[PDB]
Amino acid sequence: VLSPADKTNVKAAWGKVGAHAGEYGAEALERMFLSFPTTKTYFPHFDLSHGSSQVKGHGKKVADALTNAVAHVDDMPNALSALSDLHAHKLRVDPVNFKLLSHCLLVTLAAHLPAEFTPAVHASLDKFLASVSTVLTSKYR
Amino acid sequence: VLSPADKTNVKAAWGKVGAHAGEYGAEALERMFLSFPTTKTYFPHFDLSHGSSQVKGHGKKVADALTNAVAHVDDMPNALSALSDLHAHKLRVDPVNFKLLSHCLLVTLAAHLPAEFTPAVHASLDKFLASVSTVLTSKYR
Amino acid sequence: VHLTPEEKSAVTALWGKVNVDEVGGEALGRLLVVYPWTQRFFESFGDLSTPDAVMGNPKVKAHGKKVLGAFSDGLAHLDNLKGTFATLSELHCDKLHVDPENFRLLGNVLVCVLAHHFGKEFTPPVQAAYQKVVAGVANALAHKYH
Amino acid sequence: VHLTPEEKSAVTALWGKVNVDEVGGEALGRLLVVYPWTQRFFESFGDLSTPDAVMGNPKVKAHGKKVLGAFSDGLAHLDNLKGTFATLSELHCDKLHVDPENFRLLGNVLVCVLAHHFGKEFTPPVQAAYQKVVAGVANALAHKYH
Ligand code: HEM
Ligand code: HEM
Ligand code: HEM
Ligand code: HEM
Repeated sequence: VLSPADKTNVKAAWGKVGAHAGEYGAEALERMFLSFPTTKTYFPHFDLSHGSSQVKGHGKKVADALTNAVAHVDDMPNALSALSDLHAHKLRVDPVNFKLLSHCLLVTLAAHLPAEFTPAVHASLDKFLASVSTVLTSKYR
Repeated sequence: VLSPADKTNVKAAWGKVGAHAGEYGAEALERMFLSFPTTKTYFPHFDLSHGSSQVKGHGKKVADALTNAVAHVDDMPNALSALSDLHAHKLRVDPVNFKLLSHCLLVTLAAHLPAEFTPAVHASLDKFLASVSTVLTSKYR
Repeated sequence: VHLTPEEKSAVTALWGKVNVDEVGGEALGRLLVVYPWTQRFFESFGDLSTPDAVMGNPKVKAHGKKVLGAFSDGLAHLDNLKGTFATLSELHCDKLHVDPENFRLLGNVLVCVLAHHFGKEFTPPVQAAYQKVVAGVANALAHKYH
Repeated sequence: VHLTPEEKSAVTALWGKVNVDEVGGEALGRLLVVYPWTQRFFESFGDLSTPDAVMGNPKVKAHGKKVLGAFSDGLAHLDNLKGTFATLSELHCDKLHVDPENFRLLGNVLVCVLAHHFGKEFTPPVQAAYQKVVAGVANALAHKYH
């Protein structure tokens, strides 16, 4: 669980993402769509081609929610409350899907932060994504 | 997550298990060992044959911990604290293993409570086991 | 998916006793109730708001029977689950895009349904045997993803 | 495990550039750090108390290289991952009893290691391609469980 060093590690890595959080959000989406084709089934309404603005715009929304979790690490349940009701009841996202996106999100950070994606950071970040996943699937859970 | 009807459903099903909680614990162990051979790898020291007392005795310990979770549903993290440190650090139980045992535990209740293992109960009970699982793998988590 | 003669008996013998008309919908309904994301696959089936609504849903009852046939037909082609399931895999993979994990879920709920129904007959060994089969089918069915 | 010509290039080309001596231990060490239950598999390797201890551990470094060879050798037998991995499967399944889920974990950490190392070259498509392979190997390796 998010020990104080974890807390520290995430804030630290989140920090060096800064103004590109949104862009990284998009990239992570793109990665998911291609490596995990089945996930495309939740976005019938979108153009999933490279440069889709639908995707870019949805990448800032993803980045916006992780930023709020990061800022309220110690109380994510409450903060992501809203988002849980949406992914759980509205959409019925299959929980496996949460791990595929956490996975593409790690692949993008590793791709953008050679300095900072050290083993301890990775581990911490992995642990953060599992917690957000766990919250987004709390209706079910 | 454990809504009030869930809370109700579990207490209800736990209630009709009564004096056989321990015996059901054993049976559930036996089931796991046979259907999921790989799990046997955490009990080198045990005789996993049918009538093993090692297994019977370990079935009462399993049943004893679920009884305490049931009784402190609303605050399992704290109550299973101890047990978490043991399955996470001491033993390094692979988390997949948690689902296999929740699975055999459901198969045993269904086998012993035809009346009560209705679809809503099952669902509730499934949800309870996931929560205990989630707690026992909190070190990792 | 070897399965010893002793496990081969456990298996057909009890299946001998199975309600083909009932259990199929018992299994699928339980699926939808227990892991409701799965309900995204049968929105067309009608009312699924609650367990009561789910379990009487005749579309659930109907579809359940075809699913068991598919297990029966698998239970009879064990050394060739790929061929025997080619058709369905393509269906579940290329059209429907179902995550393979749900095939494990259905087989496990299927085992819970058989324990429920057989009781004291569904001994550990019989289960061990059924787990094998069920493991088989989910793999046969996910075959088209690799 | 078809893989189009276009995906076949993505793949060997970058692997062309891979540090065979380094990355193997980068991957295995990361495995042990990120999902520490896995540390129950190499208690014999020595000091694993922390990430620093894990990552310099020469036993980790050594074993990592054999594991990559195994991927390389797979990357060269794609249309026959079962045969090519027969030996190892039996090793990971019948002796060691490793849950198949950890083969997915290693392949994913392996992809994170390649992204880390290649950056901007590890485009979405290259990843999509690598994911395929990795999916292949884990299935080849779990082959002995069904
Ligand atoms: C780390 C986990 C994730 C977070 C933080 C997250 C965040 C969000 C946010 C902030 C929204 C609302 C954006 C808006 O209001 O349009 C949303 C919607 C949505 N999410 Fe997620 N999401 C996550 C994972 C996933 C997964 C795993 C899936 C499915 C594979 C998914 C599918 C969707 C869909 C289908 C919608 C509605 C999209 C639309 O209609 O435009 N999300 N998500
Ligand atoms: C629902 C989840 C579970 C609960 C409530 C639970 C409960 C317990 C309890 C109460 C103990 C201590 C008994 C004593 O003090 O001897 C224990 C020990 C142990 N558990 Fe679990 N357990 C669970 C799941 C598992 C799983 C999934 C595994 C591995 C597959 C596992 C393997 C072990 C082992 C190896 C020990 C030490 C046994 C010994 O040395 O005698 N348990 N468990
Ligand atoms: C190992 C398990 C499974 C077996 C043996 C199986 C078998 C079948 C069969 C026999 C059909 C009938 C196709 C037709 O309508 O002729 C079918 C269709 C269908 N399957 Fe499954 N299935 C399995 C798992 C799943 C799961 C887990 C889901 C979703 C969570 C699912 C989603 C669907 C849907 C939505 C249809 C019906 C619409 C249509 O295809 O006409 N299946 N399946
Ligand atoms: C797809 C992934 C994997 C590949 C390609 C792979 C490959 C290998 C190779 C090449 C060896 C050397 C056997 C020898 O020592 O000659 C080996 C051994 C070993 N594997 Fe893996 N492995 C994989 C995943 C795993 C995982 C995930 C674990 C545990 C979590 C594991 C546990 C072991 C252990 C403990 C040994 C070494 C002791 C011995 O066998 O001498 N392997 N593996």
